[PDB]
Formats: sequence, C-alpha cells, structure tokens
Amino acid sequence: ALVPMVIEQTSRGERSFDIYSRLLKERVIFLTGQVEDHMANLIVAQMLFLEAENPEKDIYLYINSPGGVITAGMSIYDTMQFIKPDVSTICMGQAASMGAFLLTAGAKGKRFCLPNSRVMIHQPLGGYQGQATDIEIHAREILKVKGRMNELMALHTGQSLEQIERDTERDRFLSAPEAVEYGLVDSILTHR
Amino acid sequence: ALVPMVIEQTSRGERSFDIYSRLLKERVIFLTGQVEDHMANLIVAQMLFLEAENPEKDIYLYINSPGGVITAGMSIYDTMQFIKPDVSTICMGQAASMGAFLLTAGAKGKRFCLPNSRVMIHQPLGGYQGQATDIEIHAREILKVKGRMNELMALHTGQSLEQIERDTERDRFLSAPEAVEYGLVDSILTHR
Amino acid sequence: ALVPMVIEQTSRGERSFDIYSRLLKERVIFLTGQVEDHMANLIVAQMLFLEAENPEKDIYLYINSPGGVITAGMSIYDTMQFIKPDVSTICMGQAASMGAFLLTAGAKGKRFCLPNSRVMIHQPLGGYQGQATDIEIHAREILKVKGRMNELMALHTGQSLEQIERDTERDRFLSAPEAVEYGLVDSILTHR
Amino acid sequence: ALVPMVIEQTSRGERSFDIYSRLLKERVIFLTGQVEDHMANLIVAQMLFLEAENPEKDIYLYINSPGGVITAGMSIYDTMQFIKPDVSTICMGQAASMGAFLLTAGAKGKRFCLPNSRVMIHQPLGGYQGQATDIEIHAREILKVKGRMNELMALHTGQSLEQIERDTERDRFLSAPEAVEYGLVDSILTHR
Amino acid sequence: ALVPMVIEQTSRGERSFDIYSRLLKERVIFLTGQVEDHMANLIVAQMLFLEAENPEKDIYLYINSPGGVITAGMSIYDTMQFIKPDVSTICMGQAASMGAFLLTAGAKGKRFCLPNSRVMIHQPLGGYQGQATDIEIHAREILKVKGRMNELMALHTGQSLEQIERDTERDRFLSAPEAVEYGLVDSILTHR
Amino acid sequence: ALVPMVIEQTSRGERSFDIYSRLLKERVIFLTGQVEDHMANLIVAQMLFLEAENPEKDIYLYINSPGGVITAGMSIYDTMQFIKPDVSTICMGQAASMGAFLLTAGAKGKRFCLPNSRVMIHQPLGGYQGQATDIEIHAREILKVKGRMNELMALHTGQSLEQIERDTERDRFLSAPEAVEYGLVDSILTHR
Amino acid sequence: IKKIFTPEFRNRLDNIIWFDHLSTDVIHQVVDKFIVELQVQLDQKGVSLEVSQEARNWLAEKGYDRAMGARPMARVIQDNLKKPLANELLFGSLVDGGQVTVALDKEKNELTYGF
Amino acid sequence: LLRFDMSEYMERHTVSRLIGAPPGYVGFDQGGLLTDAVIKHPHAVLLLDEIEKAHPDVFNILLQVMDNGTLTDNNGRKADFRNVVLVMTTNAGVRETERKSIGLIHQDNSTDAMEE
Amino acid sequence: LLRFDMSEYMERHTVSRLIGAPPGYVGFDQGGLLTDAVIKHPHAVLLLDEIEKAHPDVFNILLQVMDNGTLTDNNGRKADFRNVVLVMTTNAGVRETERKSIGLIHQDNSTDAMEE
Repeated sequence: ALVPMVIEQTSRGERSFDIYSRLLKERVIFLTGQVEDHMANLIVAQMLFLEAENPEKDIYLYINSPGGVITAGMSIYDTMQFIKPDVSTICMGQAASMGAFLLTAGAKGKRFCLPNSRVMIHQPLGGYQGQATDIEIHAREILKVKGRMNELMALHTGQSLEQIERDTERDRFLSAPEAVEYGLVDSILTHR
Repeated sequence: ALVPMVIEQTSRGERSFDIYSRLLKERVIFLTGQVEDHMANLIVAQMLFLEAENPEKDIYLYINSPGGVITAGMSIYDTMQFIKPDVSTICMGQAASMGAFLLTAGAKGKRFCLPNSRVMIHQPLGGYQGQATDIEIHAREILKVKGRMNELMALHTGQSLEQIERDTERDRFLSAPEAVEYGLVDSILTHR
Repeated sequence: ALVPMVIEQTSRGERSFDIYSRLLKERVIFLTGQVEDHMANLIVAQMLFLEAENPEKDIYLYINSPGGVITAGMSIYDTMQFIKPDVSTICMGQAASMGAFLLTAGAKGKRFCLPNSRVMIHQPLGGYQGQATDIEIHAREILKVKGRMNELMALHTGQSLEQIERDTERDRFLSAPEAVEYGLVDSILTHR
Repeated sequence: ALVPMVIEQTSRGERSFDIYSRLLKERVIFLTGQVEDHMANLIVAQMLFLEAENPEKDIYLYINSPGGVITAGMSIYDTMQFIKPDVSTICMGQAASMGAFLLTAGAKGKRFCLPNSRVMIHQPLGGYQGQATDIEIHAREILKVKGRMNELMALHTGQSLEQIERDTERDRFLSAPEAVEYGLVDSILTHR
Repeated sequence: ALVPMVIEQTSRGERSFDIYSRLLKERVIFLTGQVEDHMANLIVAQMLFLEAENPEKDIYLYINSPGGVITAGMSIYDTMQFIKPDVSTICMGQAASMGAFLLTAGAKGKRFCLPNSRVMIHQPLGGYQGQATDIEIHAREILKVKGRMNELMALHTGQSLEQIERDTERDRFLSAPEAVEYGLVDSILTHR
Repeated sequence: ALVPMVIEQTSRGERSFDIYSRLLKERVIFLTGQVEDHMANLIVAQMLFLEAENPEKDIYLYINSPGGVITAGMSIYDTMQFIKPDVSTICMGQAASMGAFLLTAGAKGKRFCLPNSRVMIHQPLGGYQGQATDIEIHAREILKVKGRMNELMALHTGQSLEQIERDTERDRFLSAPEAVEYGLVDSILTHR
Repeated sequence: IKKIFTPEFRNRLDNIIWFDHLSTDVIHQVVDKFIVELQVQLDQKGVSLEVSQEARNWLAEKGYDRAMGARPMARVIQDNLKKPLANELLFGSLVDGGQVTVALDKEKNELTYGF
Repeated sequence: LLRFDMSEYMERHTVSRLIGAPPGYVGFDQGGLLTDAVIKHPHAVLLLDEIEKAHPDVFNILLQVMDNGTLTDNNGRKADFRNVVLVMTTNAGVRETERKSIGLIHQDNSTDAMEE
Repeated sequence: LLRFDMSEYMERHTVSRLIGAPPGYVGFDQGGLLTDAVIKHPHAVLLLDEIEKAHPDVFNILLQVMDNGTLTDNNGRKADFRNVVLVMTTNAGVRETERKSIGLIHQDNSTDAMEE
C-alpha cells in the first residue's frame, strides 16, 4: 500500500480509486519535489484533461517544491496561462525558486498559502565548458533568461522591475505574512 | 504478499482490501519512517479525504518515526490544524524530533502513547557552504525556524517559552510517564 | 508465482487468496527476518484487524528471526499486551535477541517451541559519536533501556531480576528443552 | 500512482484509462526527454496506430526535448512524412538540436509554439577511434549527414541553403518570436 | 504508462491491449535494439504465431537496429526462410551489421527502406584468449562464419561473391538510393 | 509490453494469453540462455504438466543456448527420459556445451536442427581452492562426471566411446550438416 | 424529471416551472409572515406580542437552512416563542390576556417580557 | 400512421405489454398494443421513435416480424405486417459530433454517422 | 417446423420463458414457449439454432426431453415430444480443423473434429 485505495458510491458504484485519482476527479493537482521534464510533462497532461472535462471550473494546484529546471517549469507556466479555467495555487510546505515562480502565476485573487509555509526566491543558475566563443554564446543566453524571469515577476507581483532586480540578487526568504505583503500571494488560509 | 488482503462483508460485499486500505476506511492513518516530501504529501491527501467523508468524526493518527525534514513535517502540521474534525495522535515505538513535534499537535485531551514508547526532542539541524555573505543569509533563516518551533512547543504543551528553550538545547529523552507529566501527551493506554 | 495462493469454497465461491492471506484468515501471523519499523508496523496492523474480527479467539504468532531494532519490537510488544484475545507464540527455526523477547511475551501457558529450535538472549547493543556531553546523554539512555528489558524478562519468565541480569551478560544459547526449564516457553510440540 | 487514472462515460461508461492513454485516444502524442531508439520506436508505433484508426484526421505531437541521437530521430522524421494524415507539432518547454529538427517537420501552417519556449539549433556531433583509414571512412559519413540535414532545414524553413549553413556553425538560440520570423514555426499560441 | 493502452470494438468491445499487442494483430512486428538471444526469441515466437493465424498473408517487419550477435540473428534468419508467408522487411532509422543482414533477407520484391535511412555492412567481429592450440580452433571458426555470411549476401543481393568480399573489408555505408542500386533493398517507400 | 498478448476464440470467445502461454498450450517449450537452477526448474514443471495433459502426444523443445550448469541441466535430462511421450528437440541458433548435450537426448528420429545453426561440444569445466586433501576429493568428482557425460554421449550418438573421448578434448565445432553425419541430429529442416 | 415523465407527457405541458431555494433575504420576509400568524392566534386570547427587530434577525439566522426551505423557520418560531407563551397562557400571567414583547440579549438570548 | 415511442418500451415489463406476449399483456386482449395496431390498420405505416432506447426484447420481436411478417397476440390472433412499412428513428448518429476535444488545438469531431 | 434461436437464451433468467414462471410470479401466464408449441402441434420437427450458445440451464432441460420425451409446464401439463424430430445445429467443431498447430513441425490437425 504505497498508495491506498478508496471506495465511493455513485450510480451502481462501487468503483475504487487510487487516492490520487480520487482527488484528480475533484480537480486537484499536486506538484511536489523537483521540477523536471517527466513530472512536468505529466502535470500538463492533467491540466489539459481537466480543462476538457469542464472549461468553466477552477483547478486547484497544491505546491510543495524546492525548485527545479526552468525549462520544465516554463512548460507548466505557459499551459496555466493558456487554458480557459482559473488555476488557484496553494502553497504548503515550501515554494522555492522555480516553485515560487509558479506559485505566483496562479489566478489573481486566488493565490493562497498556509501559515507555516516558506517562500524563497533567487536569480537563475547555470554554467558551461568550452571554447571562449562558445562561452560567450552560452553566457548571453543565461542573461536573457534572467531578464525574462524578472519581467514576469514584476508583472505578477506588482513590484517595479528594479525592485525585483535587487531582491533576487541573493536568496531571499519570506514567511507567509511577508509573501502576502510583498505580493506573491493574496492571502493566508487558517482554519476551515 | 508484502501486504495481505482482508475480506469484509456489507450488502453485496465481500470486497477485498489491502490491509492498509481496510484501515484507512476506519479513519486510521499511519505515519512511519523518515518524514520527507513524498510521504508527507500522501498523509495530507489522506486527511483531506477523510475530512470530506465525514466532517463530524475524529481521525486517528498512529505515529512511529525517527524524525525527518521540517518543511515536509510542517505541511502535515498545518493540515491538521486547518481541517474541521479533531485529529487524535497515538505514539508507539518512538516519536523523535519532528515526530515528537507532530505528536503534540493533536487535539487536546486526545494525545496518547503506549507505555514502553519513547519521545525525544531537540533543536533543529542544518548547514551550508558558500560566500560569507550567503552564509549569513542562511544562518538567519535557520535561527528563525528554531524560534518558531519553540513557540509552537510552548503553545501546545503548556510550558513557558523559556523552559522550552532550555530543554531543547541538547537531546532530551522522555519515557511515557515523563511525556505525560511534561505535557506532551495526556495519557497512557494500558489494556483494553 | 513468487508466492503461493490457494482456492477455497465457502458459499457463493471461491474466492482466490495469496497463501499468506489465506492463513491470516485463520488467525495466523508470521514474523520472520529482521525486526524493523516497516515490518513491525505491518504486524501491528494485522493484530488489530484480528482483534476486531473476533475478540474472543486466540491469535497465533509464528516466530523465526535473528533479532532487530528494539524500538520497532516494542511496538509489537505493547500491542500484544493491549488487545483482548490471547496471543500464543510459537518458535521455530530461531528466536534470537529481540525475537526471544517477543517469544516469552505471549500468553502464559501458550508459549510453545519446536524441538530443534534455538533461543538465544543477550543485553542490547548501541553506540554514538559526538561531544563528551552528548555521549553522556546517549549512554544514559541505553542503560535505561537495558534495565527495562531486564525487568520485563524477569516478569515474564519468573526468574529473579538478579538472575536475569547475570544471564544476559554475554550471548546465551538455549536448546528447546532448556528454554522450557528456564521458563522462556511452556512446552515443546512434537507430533500432531 | 505515478500516472493517475481517469474515467469516461460512453454507452456502458465503465472504462477507465491511464491518463496518457486517454490522450492517445484523442490523437495526442507526447515526445519528451532524450531522443533514443526505444523511445522513438514507441512513438512510431503510436503514429502507425493512429493512421490506421482514421487516415483523415490530424495527429497532434507535443514536443519538449533537449535533443538526442540522430539516427533514432530520423525514424520519426520519416514516419511523419510517410503516414497519410497531417502531423501538427507544438513546441512547449524546449526543442533543441534534434528536437528542433523534428519540430519544423510538422505540417506546414500547423507548426506552433508557446510564447516562453526556446528553440536551439546546431550542426551534428560525433566521433570515432581507430586506424587512420577507418577514421577517414567515418569522417566522410558524418559530413554527409551534416550536409543532408542542412538541405532538409532549408526545405522546411524557406531559408536559402547557404544561410542555413552559416546559422548552424555554433549553437544558435531563438526565442519564440524569432522562431516565427526565421521560419521554424508558423505561429505562437497565446490563449484559448 | 510506458506503453499506452488502446481500445477496440468487436461485438461486446471489451478489448484493451498495449499498443504493441494491438499492432501484432495487424501482422506487424518490430525489431529494435541490439540483436541478442532473449529478444530474438520473441520475434521467432511471433512469426510462428502469425504463420498459423493465416498462412496466406504477409508479415511486416520493421527494422531499426545497430547490429548484434550473429547467433541470435541466425535463428531469425532461418525462421524467416522456413515459414510459408512472405516477410516484408522495412528499414527505418538504421540497419547496420547484422541488422542489414536480416534486412536483405526479406521476400524478394518486398524489401524496402525509408528515404533518409542508412544501411551499413562489414565483416564479422570476434576474439579469444587461451593456448596457441585453442586460438587456432577459434580462429578457424570465425573464418568459416565470415565465408558463410558472404555467400548468403551474394545470394540475396545478386552481387558476385568476389564483389561482396571486397566491399565488406571495411565499414561500408550506403544511403537509401545506394542500397537500392546495390541490391540490398528493392525500393524506397515514399508516401503511403 | 515486453511480451505481447494474443487473443483466441473458442466457444464464448474470451481468452487472453501471454504469447508464451499460448504456445505452451500447443505443446511447445522454449529453452534459451544459460542453463541454471531456476530456469531448469521451470522447464521440468512444464514438461510434467504436458505429460499429464495428454500422455500420448509429442512435446517440442526449442533449444537456443550457450551452455550452463551440468547439475541443473541433468534434471531436464532425467525428466525427458522418465516421462512417457516423446520429446522432440529442435536446435536453432546454437546449442553449445550442455545445450548440445540436451539436444541429442531427444527421441530418436526426432532430433532436428536448422541449416545455419551451430553445435559445439567440449569436456566439462570446474575448479577448486583448499587443502591438498580437499583438492583431491574435488578433482575426483569432476573426473567422474566427465566419464559419465561421455558414456551418455556415446549412447545417444552411436559413436564409440573412444571416439567421443578424443573429440571432446578441445572445443569442437560442428555445422548443421556435420551434426547430422556425426550423429547428434537426425536431420535438417529446410522449408515448410 | 426527464427520466420520470416520458416525452408524451412533457410535450403536452405548457411549461415546467422550476422553483428555487430560498435566500436569506427571503428568510427575513418569511419570519415576518410567521410572526404575524402567531399574533393572530394570540389575538384570540387577548395577548399582544411585540418582537424586536434584533430578535427577528436572530431567529432568521437560527433557522436558515438552504436545503430545507422555509419549514425550519416554522420550527424555530415555535420553539422560541410559542413554547414560553404556552406556559404562561395555561398556568401563569397570560391567562387573562396581556402584553408580551421580546428583546434580544447581547448574549444571544431571548429576553422575553414580563406580562 | 401508427406510433410507438421506444423510450416507453425500455424496460422488460413494458416490452411484454407491447408484444402481447401470453403473460404480461395489456388488458385481456390489448394485446398486444403492436398487434392490435397492425390488425386494425393492415396497410399502415408504423413509426418507432428513438429506437436505441428500446429494450433488447423489443429489438428482437421486431427482427422476428421483419423475417416472417407476423406477430402473434396473447389470444392467438395474428397481426399481418405484409402491407406495412416500418419506419424507425434515432438521434444517436449525430451525438458524437457535439463533443469538444481535448488539447491546445481543438479538432474537428465530425464523424461518419453511418459508422455510429 | 418449430424454430427457436438459442442465442436468445444465453442468460439464466431466460429459461423460464420456455417452461413458464412458477405460481405467484410475474410471467405466470406463459404456458412455456416450447411447451405450448409442442402441445399445439404434436407432430412437428423442432429446430434449435446455435445450440452452441444456450445457457447451461437450457441443456439441463433438453436432457429430459431427449431421454423420456416430455416436459412438465407450469400448470402441470405434459408436453409430449414422442412424435417429433429434434434437430440441433452447431458449428462448434468447425474452427478446430481449419487451423494448423503453431510450430515448425506439424501435429495431427484432423483428429479434433471430436474433442472440441
């Protein structure tokens, strides 16, 4: 039982469903651990799946992630901005680096985090080996990406671009109330 | 046969259920091994499921674990506080470090441990490598976390904050009767 | 078939069960190999399940194991004492260290072992690295455990406490007839 | 539950399908990660399968890939040209090296990419060890391959061959708007 | 979900098969990866199975492989010649070494390759360690095999034996149009 | 989909069998790869199963293997001789060492090999480390085995014992036509 | 409805009127008509009842249940007002008629009037 | 024109009422709502609406009538279908094309209604 | 000629259709489709199509007919078959001789028109 089964009744149901599939039916998607390509590829498939089932209802994305690969993370970002229904992101545990990036990309007014969570942000990392000419090419590309990520932060958070530029120079840690004040999330959930 | 099957009866059932799913059905959740992201993620999904099935009944959490990652452990903590029904925690085997923390987070009056169990508590661990500037940033964050964990211990146990700080400087071991006196649990189960 | 199942007719059918599930149904639990957290966790789930099915019948526990982790082993011990029906333990192959401890913990008058088995006992092992101050803390905790285990041996076997302490200084091996004489078991099964 | 299940109503409405199979049913194929032989063989099997299902409908291919083995990739390249229905390729995340090559090979007018994606192109890599005579043979073959791919890029993009020749000398990175202007894709998808 | 499921209708329509089983049903077999003993034992079983299903219809074999063990390749080689229905071999990606050997062995008039594929041929490899006497035995056996492989190539391609002998001295690469002119394949498939 | 499924119609029409089980049903058993204890154990179970199914019909054993453990292989040999129906062995690919031994052990008149196969035979290998007294014991046992294996070769092939001994001194390779003349097989299969 | 009433019946109706759930504004209006009915019954006994606005808002909240329509409002009024009136009408101060009013406490209690 | 709505002949019990099967018929000689309609008006056109909703036993009685031209009443009386035309309807062949597909690009879900 | 199609009787609840429902149940007024037919026409040839599909409970009824000539209907009457010819048709052994075994060496492929 790495993943338990649950039972529900419907018409003639019966029907048992891996607990994660049971939650997919409620339009809940979890994003956890490192952001990479196979994982990201799967999340995008889930979002398209929910979009087709009912274009008029919200999708809930639970985020608990230390960070990951930018390209993979951008695949998720662009789908969220394409599909018709809102995606409401909820941060639990942590949202660091690319994880924080996706957290703020949720529908405005619907970005929420739990009270003991942590959010951390910082400029992108990378590297390269080779001839001086190739080093130049690769250095230019990473700088362009840094610039693009900053524009998107400013767009989604409401901060000026320069303020974003200064704040990501070195790892910046924010507590849940700080994320609200800064503009990464709209509110903190407390008790039902 | 790592996990055996059990058969139950209902109306038409029959119904065979992995022994752990059989217990999820009774509103029992087990927490064992290191606390990490993937496992914690599953515990949270199980609690949300049970909350929806019947918001008016208690959930029982069995704890037996050596410790783990704080971030992952906090997601469990916040869900326990957020959801409506009481969560009653029971400690068997051991509850160390983060495990001990979650043990005391259960509903007041419902924290119970078996007589030959052990509870151990201590301040959080961490580390870092980098420029002196980065070291300072990371050092501050761990100290903030330490402070936060102490506040929550004092809140849930009834000890003053100063007493909690003194008692966690170094590993402290408590026998089941000691946990009761100290205020980590309310009582010891003996025989049915 | 890495494992054997079995077909059985009760009424409607039949019915197909992995051979281990087939025996759980008859109130038989097997404990083999090292005692650790995940395996101990599963045995407890099985005992609680059987206790609920029919509180008035004995549960049979087959033991064949070299030893293991004390913490995990104690969670088994406490459940056996808590639940209402008697637990009758049977030793085959070997019952060493923590395995021997659980063997003698069964219901009085119902502890039985096969004639070519071996049961060995000894004081607990452990260790630690760190500052002299931490060493003192950890050393005292292991000593408390040793004292506690000796009290339980004396309680269950009928030996005086001093006699138990002397006999566990170094590995002590007992043949099935000696286990009976010493008081670890009540009798030896021979032929049906 | 690495991959969740979904359920769809039909006539009976009983069938559940791995989410990736649910998408294959809708004529959606994903290409992710490195291009190699086992992966490619599976993609080709999927295309032959869809061609047989309905020769008159488009197949959508979603690409998110860092590159890979040319020989393996060319089996996809040719299948796409050989099967009757159009293949519309969509780039998300990245399309690099061989990934970019396959991206431009989609049906003309139907090559599209999401706005924050990246496309990167470059001459083929290879190597060898052996006698001077074997080195010559292997060197000639890699140069022929480079030339052939150069011709296919010019064919699919509309660029002159000489321009293609210069542009692949060293890694060339293109943003989504540049891919459109250059001629690798026809358009950028934005919102539903 | 490494291999997707496909659903087909019949009478009742309860048919769910992994995509490869679905294509076996259409008389399509794929050969990929290295040629070895376990893999080239499954291909033989599949061809025998199809032969019985309908002795009067063609079997399609898709070849995409770098080479492999001669023995394994020969059990496939002989089965293809033994069984009654024609086997049409199609080369995609590459057919090198033993892969090329099997490609040309298909039914005359039905050997075809996709236009951007590659075929490569060369004398067999091997080696030995031991006493000078054993070395002689093993050297003779590999030379007999080289001679036999050359006769079969000449038989199937129409080249004289001497020409075959001169062309396999060193790795010879052939483009799809070259393979056609040489006689390894009968033609190039273009579009369905 | 390592092993494909096949469907067979009967009365009601619901039969789905792994292709290897589909062939066991036709009384075909495949022996491939190294001969060892677990695999040999499965071959024996299949033969006993078929013997009982229908004592009056032949069993076909396909052989493609490099050799293996003598002890394990001899359990196949004895079962083939014990059971009632004839076992017809067919060699494809290769039958070396113990593989060749089992090949010739099939029913007389029914040993057949494909035309491009190879058969190789040699004296048994082994070794030991220990005291001079133990070395002698182990050396004697391997020599007795060599003796017994030669008697059985002579019995089944018709060669004199002295001829068998001379020919197994060093690896001897036989082409399919030589195996026929030598007496290892009765004939060569050619075409349907 | 579509699964119970076959097309032959449904196609001959002028319409099908779907009724909705009651909102909280409606509940306030519902409380007022029920209080009036209570007063009519009390007029027959010579008793004048004056319920405050706060008391009304309080009852409206206590009885709201979207899934049960207005029927709970009747229960709430009966339980909070009819009950103590019945004791006074039968055994006490309202035997010969009288004045009744209801005030709402800061403690969310019904501060019923003397008589 | 004789008319029946198959959605009202969806369940097994209603099926026997339509047929005029010896048990489970209408009245005492309905019979056989179908047999009666084709006895009273032998040259009529019989329209069966939304036929995919019919219970399988209806489907089979119609096949039996198609093959032999007659339907036997619970009272042993027989309907003569030799002069009638059977018109069967159904709004299923176009329901598939009402679906919207999954994906970033929606596709054309038009199908061949005849295949449906 | 009386004809019954066994493909209409592949489920357990259908056998009573041939005999008649027991007293107290809906469907009682059927005298049995089979038992009415062979009471009305004592001299006939009875054809059962596709006997290779009938639910097993059907075969258990035919055993009595074939051995002793009679069935009892649900009103206690005897259906007398002592004057009829019973023909059952099947294509059961057919798909057992149109195929050859799988392998390099063929097995006898004819001696099966009897095990199936």
